[PDB]
Amino acid sequence: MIIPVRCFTCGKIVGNKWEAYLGLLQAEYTEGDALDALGLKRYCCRRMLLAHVDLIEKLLNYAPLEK
Amino acid sequence: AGILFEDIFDVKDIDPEGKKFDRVSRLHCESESFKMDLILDVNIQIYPVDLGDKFRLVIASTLYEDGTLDDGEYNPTDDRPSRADQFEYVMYGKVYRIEGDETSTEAATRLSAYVSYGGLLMRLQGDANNLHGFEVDSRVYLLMKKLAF
Amino acid sequence: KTALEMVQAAGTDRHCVTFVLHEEDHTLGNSLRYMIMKNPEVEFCGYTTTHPSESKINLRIQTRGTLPAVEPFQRGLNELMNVCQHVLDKFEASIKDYKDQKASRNE
Amino acid sequence: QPKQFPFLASNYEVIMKSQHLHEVLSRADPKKALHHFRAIKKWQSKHPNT
Amino acid sequence: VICPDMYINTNEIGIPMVFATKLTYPQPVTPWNVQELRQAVINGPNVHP
Amino acid sequence: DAWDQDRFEKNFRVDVVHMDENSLEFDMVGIDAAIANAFRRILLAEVPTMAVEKVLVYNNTSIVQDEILAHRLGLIPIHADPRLFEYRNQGDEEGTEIDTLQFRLQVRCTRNPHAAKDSSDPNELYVNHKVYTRHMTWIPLGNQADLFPEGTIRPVHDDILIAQLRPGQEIDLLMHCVKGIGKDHAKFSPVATASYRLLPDITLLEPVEGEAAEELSRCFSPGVIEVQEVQGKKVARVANPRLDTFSREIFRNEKLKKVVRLARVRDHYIFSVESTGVLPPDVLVSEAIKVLMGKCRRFLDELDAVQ
Amino acid sequence: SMTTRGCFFTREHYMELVYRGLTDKVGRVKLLSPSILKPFPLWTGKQVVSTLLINIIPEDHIPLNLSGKAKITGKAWVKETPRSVPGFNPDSMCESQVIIREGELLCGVLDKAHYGSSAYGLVHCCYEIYGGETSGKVLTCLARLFTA
Amino acid sequence: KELVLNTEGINLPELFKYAEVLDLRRLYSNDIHAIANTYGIEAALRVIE
Amino acid sequence: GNPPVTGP
Amino acid sequence: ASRHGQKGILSRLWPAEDMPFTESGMVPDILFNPHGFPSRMTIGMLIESMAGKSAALHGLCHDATPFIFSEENSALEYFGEMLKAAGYNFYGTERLYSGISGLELEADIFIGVVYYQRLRHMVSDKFQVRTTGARDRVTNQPIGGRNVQGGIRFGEMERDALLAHGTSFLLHDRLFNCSDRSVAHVCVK
Amino acid sequence: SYEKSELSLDRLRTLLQLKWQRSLCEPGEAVGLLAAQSIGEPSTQMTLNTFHFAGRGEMNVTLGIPRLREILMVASANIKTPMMSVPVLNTKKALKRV
Amino acid sequence: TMGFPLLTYQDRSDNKLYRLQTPQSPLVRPSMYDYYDMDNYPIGTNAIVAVISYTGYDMEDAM
RNA sequence: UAUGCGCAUAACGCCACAGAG
Ligand SMILES: [Zn+2]
Repeated sequence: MIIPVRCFTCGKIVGNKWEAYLGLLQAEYTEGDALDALGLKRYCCRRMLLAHVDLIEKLLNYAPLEK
Repeated sequence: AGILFEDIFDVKDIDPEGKKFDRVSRLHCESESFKMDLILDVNIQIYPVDLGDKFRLVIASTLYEDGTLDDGEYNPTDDRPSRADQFEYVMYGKVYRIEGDETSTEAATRLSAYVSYGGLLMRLQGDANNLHGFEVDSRVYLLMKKLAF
Repeated sequence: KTALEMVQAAGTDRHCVTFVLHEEDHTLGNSLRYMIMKNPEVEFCGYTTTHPSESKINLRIQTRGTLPAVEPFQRGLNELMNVCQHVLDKFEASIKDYKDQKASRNE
Repeated sequence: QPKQFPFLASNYEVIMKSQHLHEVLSRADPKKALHHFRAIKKWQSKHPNT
Repeated sequence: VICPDMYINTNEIGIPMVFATKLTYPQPVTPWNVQELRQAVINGPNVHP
Repeated sequence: DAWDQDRFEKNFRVDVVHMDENSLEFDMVGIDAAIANAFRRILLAEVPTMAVEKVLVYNNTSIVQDEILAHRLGLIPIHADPRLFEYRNQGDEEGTEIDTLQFRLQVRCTRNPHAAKDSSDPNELYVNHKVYTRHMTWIPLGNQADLFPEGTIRPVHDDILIAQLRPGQEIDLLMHCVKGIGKDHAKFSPVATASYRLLPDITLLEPVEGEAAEELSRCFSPGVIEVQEVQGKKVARVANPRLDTFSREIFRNEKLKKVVRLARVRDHYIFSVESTGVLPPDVLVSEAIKVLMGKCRRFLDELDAVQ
Repeated sequence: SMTTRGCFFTREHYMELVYRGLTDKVGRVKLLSPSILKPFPLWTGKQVVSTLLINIIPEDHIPLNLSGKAKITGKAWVKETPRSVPGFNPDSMCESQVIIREGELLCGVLDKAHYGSSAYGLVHCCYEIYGGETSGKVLTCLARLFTA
Repeated sequence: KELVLNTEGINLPELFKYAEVLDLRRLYSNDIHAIANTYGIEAALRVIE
Repeated sequence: GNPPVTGP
Repeated sequence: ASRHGQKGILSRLWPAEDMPFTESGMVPDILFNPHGFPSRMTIGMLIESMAGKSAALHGLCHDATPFIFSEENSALEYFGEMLKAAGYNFYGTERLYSGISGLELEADIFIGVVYYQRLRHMVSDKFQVRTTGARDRVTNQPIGGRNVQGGIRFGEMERDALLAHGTSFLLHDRLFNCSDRSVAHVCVK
Repeated sequence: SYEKSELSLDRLRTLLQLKWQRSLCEPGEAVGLLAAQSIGEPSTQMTLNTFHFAGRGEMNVTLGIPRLREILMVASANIKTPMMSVPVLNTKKALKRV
Repeated sequence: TMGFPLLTYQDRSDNKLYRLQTPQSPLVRPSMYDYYDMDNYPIGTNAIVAVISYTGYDMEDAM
């Protein structure tokens, strides 16, 4: 839904790296290079951001007040 | 003395049945003085033995020449002199079978004696005039040392 | 409130006593087992955790002669504390050596 | 079973501590049964073919 | 549902606190178990034992 | 052989490899796996930190619902010094100046009135549509404002994305931070990970030359095998074997699996401590050694209280 | 794996496996003298299982004598081609034949034929000689030993 | 290495004609009713077992 | 993965 | 469950300090017992773990469509070359240590990234306990269901298997004292 | 064999005979439930009608739970596969007659 | 599987509805997973699974 | 009979689907 605060396996803070990851991928990096530029060295950290499906932007199209 | 057997052996073959347990080689040896032959499992990490090695094999009932006290309890703290100070590879195991051939003539010049050193097995076969001190459920010490010739 | 239970055997010898250390796990248990097995007057030592639902360890010490098995437990605790004090001194001295060599090599 | 009789011939002292009636007054009186088996073996020696 | 446990014996079962504070046994009161039952009465129906 | 303290103090040394903020690689030489694993386990689960425990919500009109948002907020590292606080007692719903911290998060998303210009990105259409960690405001209770300078009590990272809003939606809540060890809950753990590995020793049992040296250089991690042109021909040598990851790829090369020997140097550890940011990692290792000293002192005081 | 020929333990490893199999033994844990005395004191894995057995047979009882086979056949060990030695029957000294003498496991691996749900093995013979409580203790303590 | 007849179908007194070629002492059958009507009930019991 | 700065 | 038919009840929430850490500094978050493989032969779970580890390491997403790998170009050869290119082992194993002992485990432990699924069958919807309660208004036996807080059956095969024990007062317990012990009045004449 | 073990013939016989006496069924034992549950429980590990063709020269019978039901529950006069099985004699005249 | 069922939680009035909180896209999936756009409704999480006999609690299908 | 505080409220089957082992 929303980016997890910590990695599940080790407790590395990964929640502050989602917008940086999207800005690196829009700047035409490879996903492996974009995960290197964030310092995600263990693949436990690296699947937390690689495989994240961000359902909150789809879930906020139904935003109620529309005002 | 509490020496049950003493001889100089010579490794004639290594693992003939081809089973190759890790850290363990089976040595089929053959004597020099007697008609004895040996089959012996040794630890070859801590004490490696090659083909054609000549070693001196002693089997004792105790490690102390000043009376066979025969404790069986293991103190690492005992710095008193032992038989094991003159040897290189020392084990300790129980004799689990002895057998031979007899037809109303006891101990007819063949007497196997199977000793297990906590799982590392050993038979010592030959003329029964040298295999007297062995009996089943007895505790023995193997004490072998490579002779440098 | 009591963290330590000493459970002697059925014999009143006090040479084979199980120490129950409450609120404890493999950290102190394995480090103490290492430091008590260095004692020459210890016949047997091991620890185990009783159940995952509980938070305590059983620790057995068996001594050889006339010393009770409270003396190797206390000596193993003091020796582990002295180990950790020396590791603390070495670590802090090395970190201070790193911070002085680094702050002067860029200037 | 006859294969397990060597297990029973070994471990003999451990089993006898569990069976306290080798010497008891009421049991260990095998007279009737051993006489009956001796009678059966005597018949079978006199009659090899049934 | 059952789960495995090795650190109980073979003749044992692991009863949760969900069931242990709900399954009761009608123990009659004798003079040689009245301290145990008295502590059990003081603990009550939601504190084990 | 007894425990010789002098032999330990001769053979023990710590070598620091790299230390910056929130990472520390060092070595412990001549210490056993029992004590090294004790230090690793203390760093994982027994060095205490401050973390959010109770979340008092007043209004939460977002779609990140309430019990999810509470867990969300508990997983945020709070940059406090945990050594200045205490454990809150059992049953204190109201914590004092000694043992608690307060953070107020109160964010309302409204539509950007001007400068929208019929665009599409949310950064222009809305204001406060993403709730970050800079929105958490510290509420000093008691005399904590005089004890701590301004900007000291804060979260470690501002830009951890807490939630995400739309106009009309509001998050209004209040957080209480308590002290605990990571054995209790993983939110209290001060390290990203702390671990070790023994140092590998790669030796060459036979001189390796030519194209076999290039195969040997490629069957290992980049850096351990320096293949060099001494005569013009190439020979291989081990150079900094610390880089090897034990992929053990040399054991698939049939010819070259007889010329090397991969083992490990016994009692030579390489620690790596990665702090989340609550304390510096050298301070975490110092406190992790003092925790084990405190365990030993705990049971020595029990023995002296029995006697 | 542990009762295979060639599985050695130092003193610390021996005592930790022995105590972690015997989770709370009342009374003194009695130990075995090591299999190898020089160069280094090393215990085999069979001595770990044997110490475990001797410490759970009841105190007024004599430990059991047993001789059976294992589920792992003797040809499962063979790597090369066997050279036939004339005066040597190979299965006289083989890890198929299990031999237990006064509690000590002298030979053979301990797999499903012993302590599994298979007859005439170690725990069935403990059921027949000793009670069923002793078989429960053997199945409990071996489980903790092997998981340790 | 003996030789054995096997018939798909049952007539027990039909094979009594051929007592010089067949070992009728060891005659066997699946039908417990045929054995119960030819050899009695204590033979049909062993056939069931 | 690096040579240690602090010498032995 | 994994995506291969390997279902499983959580037995234990094991601490992170007691979990076997790899040489990369990484614990697992799920331990799988290797004895779920031989009788079930889900080899695709091994390939999924090697493939998911390669996908995480290189930053990729691998194709797991069936029938795209032949015997000439095997799946394990492909994902082993991927893991070799990432500097890991060809066979998917790593050098794990013991979190309880500190020592490096002698075996070489197969670890990867498997995509797990959480099934909706929870123990919170399955446990039940009945001490006393409502009874059926015809027979005065307990009622059925856990939402009505009712009793469980001690049916016919349980009756049979408890007759085979020889415990007759335990059937008398379960089937007379704990269902319906009524006291009727008869004329003895 | 060496190292005799202080055991005699008569005390070994007494050991085995007392063990045979103690291995009897105790009075009370529901042996009918045990026999019923010992026919019934292995029958769950018996499949249904595996259909072995086994060539033409051999025979096939009814397997599994249908044959077990024929024996026990039905006691039928007409089973699906009736059979007889008689050995022949080793006489040469018998082998030329069979 | 407790997955991510739908996007309209307040508009849906049905008796039980099982929601996974943070589901992840599988890193290793077939191409039909992307043809049918199954990342709109993902039903699982990637886990670092180690195949080891370590604890005594994972024999006979437990985990 | 259950809950709540002697008092107040609630006191079920039959089909059909779906599922667990
Ligand atoms: Zn991570």
